[PDB]
Amino acid sequence: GDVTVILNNLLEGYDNKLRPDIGVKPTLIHTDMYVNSIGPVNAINMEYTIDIFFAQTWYDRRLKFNSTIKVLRLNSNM
Amino acid sequence: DNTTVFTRILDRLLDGYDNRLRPGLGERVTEVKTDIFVTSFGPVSDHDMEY
Amino acid sequence: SNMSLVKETVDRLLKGYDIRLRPDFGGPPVAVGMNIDIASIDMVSEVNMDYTLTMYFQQAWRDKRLSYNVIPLNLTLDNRVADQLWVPDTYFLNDKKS
Amino acid sequence: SNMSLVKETVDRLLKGYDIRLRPDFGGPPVAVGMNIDIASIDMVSE
Ligand SMILES: *[C@@H]1O[C@H](CO)[C@@H](O[C@@H]2O[C@H](CO)[C@@H](O[C@@H]3O[C@H](CO)[C@@H](O)[C@H](O)[C@@H]3O)[C@H](O)[C@H]2NC(C)=O)[C@H](O)[C@H]1NC(C)=O
Ligand SMILES: *[C@@H]1O[C@H](CO)[C@@H](O)[C@H](O)[C@H]1NC(C)=O
Repeated sequence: GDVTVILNNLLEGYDNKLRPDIGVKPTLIHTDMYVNSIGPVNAINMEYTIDIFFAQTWYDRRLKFNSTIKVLRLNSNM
Repeated sequence: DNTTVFTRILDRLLDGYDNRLRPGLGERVTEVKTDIFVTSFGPVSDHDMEY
Repeated sequence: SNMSLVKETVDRLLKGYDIRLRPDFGGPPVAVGMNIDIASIDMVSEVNMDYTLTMYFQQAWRDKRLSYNVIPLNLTLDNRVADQLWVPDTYFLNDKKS
Repeated sequence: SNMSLVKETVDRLLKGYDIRLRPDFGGPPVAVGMNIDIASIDMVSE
């Protein structure tokens, strides 16, 4: 449909080697954590296990797009 | 800048090469000369009967 | 030269070859013979209720797509060509780690 | 924009770059300097 052409336009001439605003300003990244479990505490090896959902948010203006769609929801594929 | 000469040698060597056929496939036996340098002979496990 | 003819034959075999299709895809089932050379039965654990075995596992079948009548000799190929051929999806049900 | 400069530069630097050959392939040797930052020495097993 139209999501395909949006995704194709977003990734045309897109270099994933360069961070957004690479020579302009630092990239600001907001971080969230959800702790599913703080696992066992091993006192002989000085370590603890923890399972989390790690969330990172930032702005990449190369990925800006004008459409009737407000948010593209994708899996790992991209 | 003599790196382009070596690059051309390298890309000409593999020109037409088929790494699925052993050298001498229809003509002769391929002889492999082998030697070993043991940097360390590890521990022996008599329980697992292995080394 | 002979290697040139072998290379030509292998390229002819593998061009237009669909790995997504078994031999006789729309027809009778393909017969696959199996044989095994057992080299080790290593650990028989009552704690884990399992045993480890090492084997040479050989599967033989026929694929008319991979037939050639120029070269008269059998062809042992570099093992990586297995990635470009169809092989049966054999698995072991009681297998825990392999 | 600096993004266009950086993109053009990075494309030019990787234009026809042979990873098979080291810097100064036939010339003198390349000098590699090493740093190490030890974060932990975990388990000394006898
Ligand atoms: C699970 O098993 C399958 C099949 O036994 C493995 O798939 C094979 O993976 C290898 C390595 O990822 C593939 O080789 C690659 O080929 C490409 C060219 O297509 C080359 O650029 C790479 O350098 C590499 O040589 C191989 O083609 C592929 N074979 C099939 C039939 O899919 C898979 O990797 C196994 N997974 C794990 C986690 O071991
Ligand atoms: C190919 O192998 C089969 C079985 O191993 C054998 O009977 C046949 O003679 C071989 N062909 C040649 C050309 O050696």
